Amino acid sequence: STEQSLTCEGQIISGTSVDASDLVTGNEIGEQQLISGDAYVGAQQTGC
Amino acid sequence: STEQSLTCEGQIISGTSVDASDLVTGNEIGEQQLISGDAYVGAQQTGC
Amino acid sequence: KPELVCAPRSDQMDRVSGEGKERCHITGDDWSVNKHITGTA
Amino acid sequence: RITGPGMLATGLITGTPEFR
Amino acid sequence: GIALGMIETRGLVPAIEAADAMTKAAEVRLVGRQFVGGGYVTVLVRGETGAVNAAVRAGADACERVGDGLVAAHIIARVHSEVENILPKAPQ
Amino acid sequence: GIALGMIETRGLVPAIEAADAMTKAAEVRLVGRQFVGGGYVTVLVRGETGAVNAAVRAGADACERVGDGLVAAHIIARVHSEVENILPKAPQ
Amino acid sequence: GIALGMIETRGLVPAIEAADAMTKAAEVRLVGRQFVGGGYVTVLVRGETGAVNAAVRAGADACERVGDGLVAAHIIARVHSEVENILPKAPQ
Amino acid sequence: GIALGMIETRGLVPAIEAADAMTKAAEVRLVGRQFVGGGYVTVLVRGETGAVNAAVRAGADACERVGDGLVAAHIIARVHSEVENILPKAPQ
Amino acid sequence: GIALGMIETRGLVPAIEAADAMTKAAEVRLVGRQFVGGGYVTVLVRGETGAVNAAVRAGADACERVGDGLVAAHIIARVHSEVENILPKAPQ
Amino acid sequence: GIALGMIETRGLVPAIEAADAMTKAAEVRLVGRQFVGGGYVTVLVRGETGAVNAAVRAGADACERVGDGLVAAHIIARVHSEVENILPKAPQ
Amino acid sequence: GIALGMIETRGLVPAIEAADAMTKAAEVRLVGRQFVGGGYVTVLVRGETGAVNAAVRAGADACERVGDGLVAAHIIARVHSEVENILPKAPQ
Amino acid sequence: GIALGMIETRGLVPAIEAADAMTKAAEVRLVGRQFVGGGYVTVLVRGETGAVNAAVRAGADACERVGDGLVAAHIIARVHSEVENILPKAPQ
Amino acid sequence: GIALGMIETRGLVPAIEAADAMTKAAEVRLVGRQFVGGGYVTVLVRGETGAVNAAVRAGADACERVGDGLVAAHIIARVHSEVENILPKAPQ
Amino acid sequence: GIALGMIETRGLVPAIEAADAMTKAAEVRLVGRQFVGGGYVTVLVRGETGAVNAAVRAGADACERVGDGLVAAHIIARVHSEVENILPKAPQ
Amino acid sequence: GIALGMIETRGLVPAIEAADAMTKAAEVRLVGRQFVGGGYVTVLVRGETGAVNAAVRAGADACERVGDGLVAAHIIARVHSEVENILPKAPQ
Amino acid sequence: GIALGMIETRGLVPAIEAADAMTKAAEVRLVGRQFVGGGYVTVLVRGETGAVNAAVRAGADACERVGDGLVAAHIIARVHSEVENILPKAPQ
Amino acid sequence: GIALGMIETRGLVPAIEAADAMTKAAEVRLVGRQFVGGGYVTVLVRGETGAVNAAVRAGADACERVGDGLVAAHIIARVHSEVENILPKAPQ
Amino acid sequence: GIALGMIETRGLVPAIEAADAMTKAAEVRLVGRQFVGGGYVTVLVRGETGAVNAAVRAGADACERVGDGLVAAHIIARVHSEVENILPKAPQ
Amino acid sequence: GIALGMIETRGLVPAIEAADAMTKAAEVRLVGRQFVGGGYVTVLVRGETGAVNAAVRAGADACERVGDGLVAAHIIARVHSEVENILPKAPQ
Amino acid sequence: GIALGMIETRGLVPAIEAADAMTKAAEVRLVGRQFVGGGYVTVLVRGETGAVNAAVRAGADACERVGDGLVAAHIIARVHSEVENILPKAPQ
Amino acid sequence: GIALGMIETRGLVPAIEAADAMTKAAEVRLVGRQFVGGGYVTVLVRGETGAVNAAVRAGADACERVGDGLVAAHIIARVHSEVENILPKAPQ
Amino acid sequence: GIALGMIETRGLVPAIEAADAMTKAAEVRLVGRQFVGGGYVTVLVRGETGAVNAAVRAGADACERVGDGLVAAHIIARVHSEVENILPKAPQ
Repeated sequence: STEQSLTCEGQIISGTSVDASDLVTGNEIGEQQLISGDAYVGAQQTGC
Repeated sequence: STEQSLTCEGQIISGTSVDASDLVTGNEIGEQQLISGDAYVGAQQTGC
Repeated sequence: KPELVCAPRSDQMDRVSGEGKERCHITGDDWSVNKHITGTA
Repeated sequence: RITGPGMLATGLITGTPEFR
Repeated sequence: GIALGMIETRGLVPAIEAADAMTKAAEVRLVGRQFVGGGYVTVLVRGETGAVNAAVRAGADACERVGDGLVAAHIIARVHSEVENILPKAPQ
Repeated sequence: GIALGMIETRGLVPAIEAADAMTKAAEVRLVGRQFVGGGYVTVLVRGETGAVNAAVRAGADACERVGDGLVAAHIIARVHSEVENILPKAPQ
Repeated sequence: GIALGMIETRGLVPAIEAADAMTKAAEVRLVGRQFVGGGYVTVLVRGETGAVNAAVRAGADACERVGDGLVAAHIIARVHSEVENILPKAPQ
Repeated sequence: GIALGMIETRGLVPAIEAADAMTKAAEVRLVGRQFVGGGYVTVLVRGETGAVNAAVRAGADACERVGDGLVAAHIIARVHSEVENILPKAPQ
Repeated sequence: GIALGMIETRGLVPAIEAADAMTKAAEVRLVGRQFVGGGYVTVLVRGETGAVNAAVRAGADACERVGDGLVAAHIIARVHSEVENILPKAPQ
Repeated sequence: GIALGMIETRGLVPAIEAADAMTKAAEVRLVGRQFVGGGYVTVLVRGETGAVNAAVRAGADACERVGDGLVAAHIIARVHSEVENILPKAPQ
Repeated sequence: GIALGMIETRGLVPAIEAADAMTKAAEVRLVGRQFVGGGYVTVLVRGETGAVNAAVRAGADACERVGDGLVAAHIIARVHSEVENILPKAPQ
Repeated sequence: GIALGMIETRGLVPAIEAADAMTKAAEVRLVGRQFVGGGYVTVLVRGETGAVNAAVRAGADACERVGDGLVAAHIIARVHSEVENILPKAPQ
Repeated sequence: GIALGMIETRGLVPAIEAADAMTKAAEVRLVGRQFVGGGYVTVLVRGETGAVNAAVRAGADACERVGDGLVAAHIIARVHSEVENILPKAPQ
Repeated sequence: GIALGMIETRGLVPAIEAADAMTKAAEVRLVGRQFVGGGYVTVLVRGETGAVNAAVRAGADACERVGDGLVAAHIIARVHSEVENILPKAPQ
Repeated sequence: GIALGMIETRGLVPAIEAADAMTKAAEVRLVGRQFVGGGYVTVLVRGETGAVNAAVRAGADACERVGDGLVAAHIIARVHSEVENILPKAPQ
Repeated sequence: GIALGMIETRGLVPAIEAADAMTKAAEVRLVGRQFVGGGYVTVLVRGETGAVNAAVRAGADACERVGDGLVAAHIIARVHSEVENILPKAPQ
Repeated sequence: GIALGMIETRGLVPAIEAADAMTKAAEVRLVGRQFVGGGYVTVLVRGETGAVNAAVRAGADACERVGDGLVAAHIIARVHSEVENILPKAPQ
Repeated sequence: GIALGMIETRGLVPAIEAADAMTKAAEVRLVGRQFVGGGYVTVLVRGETGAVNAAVRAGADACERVGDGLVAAHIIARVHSEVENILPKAPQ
Repeated sequence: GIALGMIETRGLVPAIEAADAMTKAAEVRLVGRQFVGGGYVTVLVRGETGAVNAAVRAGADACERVGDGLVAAHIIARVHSEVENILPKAPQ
Repeated sequence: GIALGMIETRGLVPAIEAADAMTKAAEVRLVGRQFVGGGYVTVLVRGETGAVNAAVRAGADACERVGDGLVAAHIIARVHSEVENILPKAPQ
Repeated sequence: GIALGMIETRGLVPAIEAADAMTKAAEVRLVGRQFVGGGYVTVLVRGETGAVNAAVRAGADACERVGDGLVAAHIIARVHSEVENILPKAPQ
Repeated sequence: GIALGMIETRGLVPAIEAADAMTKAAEVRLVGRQFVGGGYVTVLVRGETGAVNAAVRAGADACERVGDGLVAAHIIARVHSEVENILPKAPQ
């Protein structure tokens, strides 16, 4: 399943995802942090 | 619904699936018939 | 041992009827197979 | 433990004063 | 193609219906209509494994309830070279 | 390969996604995208029967949740000679 | 390889199925197919006695479930010269 | 880069705003604007996957509240060679 | 063809049986057998999508009983260009 | 022919019947008959493994219902070099 | 591109599937398949950070179901110059 | 790359820790360390948009609990041309 | 001498016992002793179908109880020409 | 060696099978086959005591259920010089 | 320095991550990577004892959750001359 | 020495106490004392990893309660070469 | 002598202890030590049948309580010539 | 010397630690490191009996809790002349 | 033969009975009778390993209830060449 | 290095054991031993802080249970210049 | 060497067993075997002091449960010149 | 030799008695007698590992009952080169 990479405003981005994965490791550091500026991750990992 | 494309003997045949899909149409004529001989579709639809 | 080397003539008709009949228990290095062996018919 | 020809026939042989 | 799909029926009418459906269904080449005897009629089509499968499934659908009906529906993806001698090369 | 696979969508974005999933899925040529009007976009793929089945099935699964959605995913294993006149030949 | 192995079936579809499985199963050269009449079809394969036995067993299993079914399965390791006149000499 | 990011909208005002946001936000090149018909306009941008994702996240937010709305936001980090035929190479 | 069919097994006897069942069942060209290590062995075949599907299905079925059985049965209808550098071209 | 096939009977009439059935059934050579004593008569045939198995099976069936009966049927595919010293080279 | 993305699996079939999904998912370069031993096979791709992150994520999802399964999926945005000596440059 | 990743910290110790993690964790190039005044220290790192995202996330977590800690972490996927005048460009 | 018989065992001691029993039973040439890895050892032999069936029975019975045990006993009366490219012809 | 090993059986078929197992098993030499009369047939082998123990055990286990059966299996490590007068020196 | 820092893991993905963290963490010189077989992968670094302690801690806690995991993390402050022959001086 | 050890204090008096404690505890060279602004004074020492660890621990304890006290004590075994551009080389 | 004794163990230390114990126990010349893989090591000796029985008993006892221990101990009183090709001649 | 001491461990790290302890404790020569397979690593030392006794005891203590663990520590005061062939002479 | 079998008894009468039973039982040569002193008498024989086992058991059993009884019955299949210096070679 | 590691023991036997353990364990140099008086022996080593930590711990462990035992084990990472007048310069 | 290892037992069987275990166990030479009288039998060896210790311990363990058992085990690392007059120079 | 043996005693009389016992017991060289102070007197011997092990054992046993007694008996099989700077070479 996927939440389809919602942006903070609520729009659904589909297709390729750079978002957090439970199977994936190495890029986990700083996943939960809310980094300001241009959005590059979903509102699921950050919670924005 | 991927499920798996199982065979009559119970082996999962992963990867590309030529089995009938709910979304797909036009390849659904006699999809559930028992065609003896070489196995081309999963036992998920035809049975054995 | 079963009383007769070969099985009763009426017990059944063999899978392969002539010179491939399994009714007679031919001991030794015959071409039969067992449970262990796969790849057979 | 140790398989081989010495394990094949059991109780069918006679005349063997094998040690132990 | 090489894959062989044969539909065996009772009587000619189901066989003609099955043959009509099979050639319409996919890219298969009707290769023969053989009178086995005793009411058996067999129609053999040749093509790719995917095409033949679509034909034999479609062809068994049409003739299942036509006349006496359908006896066997078979598909062989790759027939041994020896068997190809006992198969018709084109409908006479 | 003459088998025809088709994916229709409401909007170009799913159509491009479906065409990508199809062509990636199997060895099927992309033979055009027709703007039908009213928001519909249809992407046509031609290939071998087995390849088309895998491609169209893959394409439907990919663009189902993309944009406004998937309308139709259809397969025609063999088309009548007359119908080939109304089918695009190369991408546009 | 002079041994003779024969499989009889009801309908041509099992007969063609049996020949595919018999030739592929072991090293037997298909030698003919004969429409007995009344729905009986017989396929004869020659070869080494051991290989011919393996082929017939494989063919019987594969063709049993297909169509009307299997009627007979036979091997003759050394066919008498008088009978060689009635056997097919090669597939036509 | 070759990653493809598409944004679909109902009208040209949200499409032009999305195109402006996408090019300003990240490093992408606007490659085409398409009138799908039915009122759907698709703006396509190309670039590296990192830039394209940032661009389409900027484009989706900008055009959500402008005009009729956003229909689809899609990223294809790598498009098949065939799909590149149906995509505009540069805006005209 | 461009489709790839792989069967993974525990040991070598299932792999050889699976390879035999594939090449016999459909028109698939064996490209190699790889000793992965730890008891795994994989046999890769190439052909059209329809042929490979029939081949992989036949191979997986034939090798389930033999020995430690199979580990994976997988069809990749189209392989990307990069992956071709890690697949054997001819068996050794 | 290096394989050995032996049929043992109670009396001489079953032995000669077994020797006739064994020799006419497959390509084997009747290398000897031995009066074991106590009313047991062994008939031995040397041939190939496939031929011998067919012969002995033909022999067992033939002599099963002739005279007192069949005692033993045995095949030795490989006979050690020493064992041949206790086997007749040629029939008496 | 310098980011490194690795996927480890129990067997070669999951590894090849992961390599296919990874190379198709984003613009990443396959640089090596390693037989670690004990049935573990690792595939390394090299590309841009955004590309590798997308590639590895897709690869992990695809190969999880295939075969014994997925062991490790890892992304390293920049490897120290010392590590690169133990990293393959191109597939074997 | 033209994307900019900024981390602002209360003190210099967290700033050095952030700059260390940022530069080690991706391709990003450290460009400046500006004492804003009042205890604020800004560490600016320029690279691609994908690389900068990985670095800023690593840096932000690195200095979250070092000293007073992270004030703000910011990413600009594309910096406008004019802003580059007020941005540090020298290595220091 | 075409029929192939393979015995797979856990360890080399049960494999050598199987090879000895397989070879003693009938006229089969020992073609390969393959170390699969992970503890699997496979001994392949080749000969006439009748001899191979006798040989494999002796091997499966002889090595069943020796050491860790027997894994697989498999016979193929005729292998496809493709498979022979992956079968050892001389043991090393 | 001089250790004597004897196996007595009811009939000759058990005797030949026993002799084959004995000579195949260990380094013994077949020195005689005695027709005791009344359907008792004895096979005598001479060799070293270790070899004869293995040879006799193989012979008893091999012919235990072949034909009428086994009567006796004995091993004499050293026969008195007197007994040599009644033991055959070579078989005929 | 002369001290040695070792990290052993189950797989190659954890080993590379440990090697990456080790080299980045402190002033250590990655010397060797070993495929111990059975999944064990060893990465050895050299440097000052204080540096090695820092690196191994960074590598141990960085590679613990990736892949199967960390098996052994160990330091040797001084290494005997005899052991230097069994350690890999060259980077690979 | 390459390791970096930093202590941040609120006020200069604790910083000089920290510098005194750090430089007396181990062989660490004081590289700089920076007035960040807002009443933060950072003292940086460069030495070997062991010396830096010992010195920083002593520095934090010594100035823990002196004046306003401590803000941060941080040890970096190796700083990326790019970070060294933003570090003092000699004290001022 | 031509009798063959084999001891299979988990690890190499039990194998070396076994080989040492067997050679010292009786007249058995060590002929090979084969690494089967997966932890299995096998030591093979040749000698008279009586000697091999004593040597194998000693070797089995010696390696029973060493490390992971013993797996298989087997004696073959006579080995066929064909199996000599898969037996080490002298240890390497 | 002549005395032989072996320590077998699971993985390489325990073995390297054992080797360091053995070569530091007494005057022994590290004659070989042998990757047995499946994770087993063996280190063999040679020297005088007293020296080897101390070396192996020290090695067993050192690597007991290091990594996966110790498998076996074995001393042989004098190996047979035959065993000297299988033992290593100097390390790779 | 090298194999040595020694039986120790109290008094001479059991030794003569033990010597008699040993020699009669198997092909062992009597090499020495030794009066150790204090009533001990040791009888040594040399032969094959199998012969010595048969003899020593025969001797041990025979002399148990003769005279004072049996002290020991020891078998050494092979004695180190050094021990052969202190062993008698012919009884006196 | 300049860090000083000291071990004080009762008697010389513990001290020499500590010196051997300390020098063997880490990269430190023995600078001298002093008989304090009243059965006190102090052994001093100078080196880098990391090595001295490892050295002293090894020395304290080694000599704890030797002779009367260990009194003290101290590490001064940096000794004031004045203390160097009382410390030994080189061992005597 | 010069060290003397003496093992004393009651009877000759235990002594011969002890001489065989001693010489096989370690690198020692059997100088003699003296009949003390009253039953006691002493076996003396010579070798390095460490080798002799290993041999005697193995010798004691071997012969303590053979016959009337072990009486005395001894080692003399240096034997005075006078005692050498009363020692057996070489075995008889 | 290189191995060092050490005995510590309360007083000089046990020290001299120990020294005599060591040198008389085995071929060792007495290299020093040290007055530690407080009563302790240390006698050091150097030789082979086996010789020193015997020498120290004899020294401890003889010295135990003489005077105040024995404090320590210690061997060091290899003495690190740095530790030889604090070891007497010739006795005083």
